[PDB]
Amino acid sequence: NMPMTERIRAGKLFTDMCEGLPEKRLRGKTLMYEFNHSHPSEVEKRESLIKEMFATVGENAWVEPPVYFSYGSNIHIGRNFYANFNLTIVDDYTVTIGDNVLIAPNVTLSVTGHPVHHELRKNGEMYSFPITIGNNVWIGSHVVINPGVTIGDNSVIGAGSIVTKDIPPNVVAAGVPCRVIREINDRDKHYYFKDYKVES
Amino acid sequence: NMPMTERIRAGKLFTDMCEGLPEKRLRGKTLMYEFNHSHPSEVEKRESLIKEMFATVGENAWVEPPVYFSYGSNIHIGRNFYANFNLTIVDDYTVTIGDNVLIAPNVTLSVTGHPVHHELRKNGEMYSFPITIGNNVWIGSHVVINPGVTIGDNSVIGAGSIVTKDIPPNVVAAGVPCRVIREINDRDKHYYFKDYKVES
Amino acid sequence: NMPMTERIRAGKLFTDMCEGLPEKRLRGKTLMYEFNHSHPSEVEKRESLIKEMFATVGENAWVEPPVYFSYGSNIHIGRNFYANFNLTIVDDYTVTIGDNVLIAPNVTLSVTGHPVHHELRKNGEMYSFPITIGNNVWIGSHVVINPGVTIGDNSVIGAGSIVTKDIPPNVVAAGVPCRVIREINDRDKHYYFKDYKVES
Ligand SMILES: CC(C)(COP(=O)(O)OP(=O)(O)OC[C@H]1O[C@@H](n2cnc3c(N)ncnc32)[C@H](O)[C@@H]1OP(=O)(O)O)[C@@H](O)C(=O)NCCC(=O)NCCS
Ligand SMILES: CC(C)(COP(=O)(O)OP(=O)(O)OC[C@H]1O[C@@H](n2cnc3c(N)ncnc32)[C@H](O)[C@@H]1OP(=O)(O)O)[C@@H](O)C(=O)NCCC(=O)NCCS
Ligand SMILES: CC(C)(COP(=O)(O)OP(=O)(O)OC[C@H]1O[C@@H](n2cnc3c(N)ncnc32)[C@H](O)[C@@H]1OP(=O)(O)O)[C@@H](O)C(=O)NCCC(=O)NCCS
Repeated sequence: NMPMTERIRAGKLFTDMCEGLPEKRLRGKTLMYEFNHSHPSEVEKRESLIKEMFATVGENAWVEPPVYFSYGSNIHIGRNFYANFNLTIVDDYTVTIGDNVLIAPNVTLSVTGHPVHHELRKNGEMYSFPITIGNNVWIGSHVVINPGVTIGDNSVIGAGSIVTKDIPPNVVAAGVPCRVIREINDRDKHYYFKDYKVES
Repeated sequence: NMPMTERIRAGKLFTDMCEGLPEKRLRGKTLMYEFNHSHPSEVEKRESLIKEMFATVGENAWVEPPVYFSYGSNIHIGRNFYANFNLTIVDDYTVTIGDNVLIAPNVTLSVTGHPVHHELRKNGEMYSFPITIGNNVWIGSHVVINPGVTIGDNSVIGAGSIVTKDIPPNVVAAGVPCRVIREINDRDKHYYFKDYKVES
Repeated sequence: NMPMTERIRAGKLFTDMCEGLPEKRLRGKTLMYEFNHSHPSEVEKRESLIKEMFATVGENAWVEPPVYFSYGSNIHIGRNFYANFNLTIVDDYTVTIGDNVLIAPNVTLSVTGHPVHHELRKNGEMYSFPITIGNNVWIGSHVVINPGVTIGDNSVIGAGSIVTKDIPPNVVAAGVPCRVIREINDRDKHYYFKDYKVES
């Protein structure tokens, strides 16, 4: 006897078929549908749905439909946020993105997991831990960010990464599981790609 | 002497632009279309389309649109099935899923593949080997399951896994390619995440 | 610096909010919307759009909706092209696909990337390097192909690989990051999958 809602915040196992959760979900997923199916020319429309879908959205935010979430109202986005096609966020709990964050296509964030033992999840039980994307972070394509992960500022996450651990700031991380490939140093102020110098 | 119908069943190479296959594909993608572009409030309709779309569906099935498949009628689902956003199932041949199966967002299932040799696929020839998912299986995000793969009951597939070989029951598997990581023991019956236990 | 469209062609850092780039994108995303939302029965309309969406498309092209791209007009496709669901192509610059190329579902092609050093991207500045996919290439599901990569003729990219470097022709590459597994020999002329021969 503890409201599901309060079990989420406590990191306890819960289910979401009650206490107004389903109604919340239908509100968000309703806005999601008119965004996702809006005509590319309906820019103002899209512009308001964004402010509308997420609990928090800074200025100069852009999201290439389609976009997917469970609620929408648990996603708090910062300034100048760009997200490319198919950004999926399972926001059963807090998801926070800093400023000037760039998100490539087909990225997946999820504060939710299921107990490994199929007996702790007989009724699709879940747990939720907040994700936190720092400022000036860049996430490559097909990246997956798992429950309770924090990505430090100005860091980069390579395409295909499966982030399962916290990622410090100022690094470059990649792999399955995602691991720190390396620190970003002055050479990166000159070389922006493979063998290409900033001064051509 | 053997139709393409019999070739698929036999595991032999084939092509699907005859024997009514194309027309079969159209019927399924038509219901698929209606399902994928349905309003979140069209609850009844969504439920009826599901029992329509797939060959078999057990009680309490839930698929979060959009869903993608080739025929849909080659897929058999057990009971209490929950698939999140963008489940993709290339079912040129039979796909069987058990009960209490949980599928995270952006998961691709595929019974189909193509000869490695470009000489064998001059006309895009393929082979199809059924996929079999046990009961109480949980599949992480961005996981891909290749042709003829069998996942043993109660097993867990970590996010981003690329499954090319059969997974035994009662295991936690992950990686690229997927490798059995450990056995699911009774220590999992208390712990569900890092160091979070369960009390009375 | 110098004009934005030039920086592109020169592999220099650029932003795309001028020189008519946004409008160019709107026509693209417009034809894209018309394609993605078409009905499975509207085959003739789907074919006109294919020819209209991309710069060049050889005969026999088939693209299963939905398909995603930035401009569309920066894509050149050969002949007997086949792409399954959710092909995403960030064609900020040229993307060339040869003949008899088969693409599995959920593949992402991006000629664009961002300077890893945040100071070099304050205004989400990016670079773009063409992508060249040879003839008779087969790309598996959930593959990601990064900027300026060349996939040789007759090669195969396993499901889930993250292709960061060029792939030689006649090989089988897979992995994160993608690495050459072996060369396509003549045994591949008999065995097409795990242990199945052609005549026996
Ligand atoms: C992360 C990235 C920018 C490269 O990091 P970088 O330091 O400048 O690149 P490097 O090639 O020097 O990386 C060094 C090593 O890491 C490997 N590596 C790079 N990216 C990797 C990735 N995503 N996953 C795994 N390994 C990766 C390289 O293959 C290389 O191998 P080696 O050490 O054996 O030689 C690039 O790999 C990438 O993924 N970009 C994302 C592109 C994208 O998704 N764009 C979308 C546009 S919005
Ligand atoms: C599979 C999963 C549950 C972890 O298994 P677990 O046994 O409880 O986790 P562990 O951290 O103890 O795993 C042990 C090792 O495997 C690695 N690992 C875990 N998941 C991995 C994955 N998906 N791919 C590759 N490696 C993985 C860990 O990084 C760790 O590395 P180490 O041995 O060097 O220390 C987790 O990785 C995962 O993928 N969860 C899915 C969440 C999700 O998709 N939720 C959405 C539901 S709607
Ligand atoms: C690439 C592919 C055809 C297999 O290559 P193949 O030579 O005939 O297969 P093999 O099993 O002999 O490959 C050898 C090794 O590479 C590994 N491997 C195969 N595919 C891999 C992949 N995609 N990523 C990483 N490793 C892979 C195998 O696990 C194996 O491991 P081992 O050397 O320890 O034994 C297959 O893995 C694949 O990815 N097919 C794509 C299927 C798909 O997406 N189809 C949809 C089409 S509509």
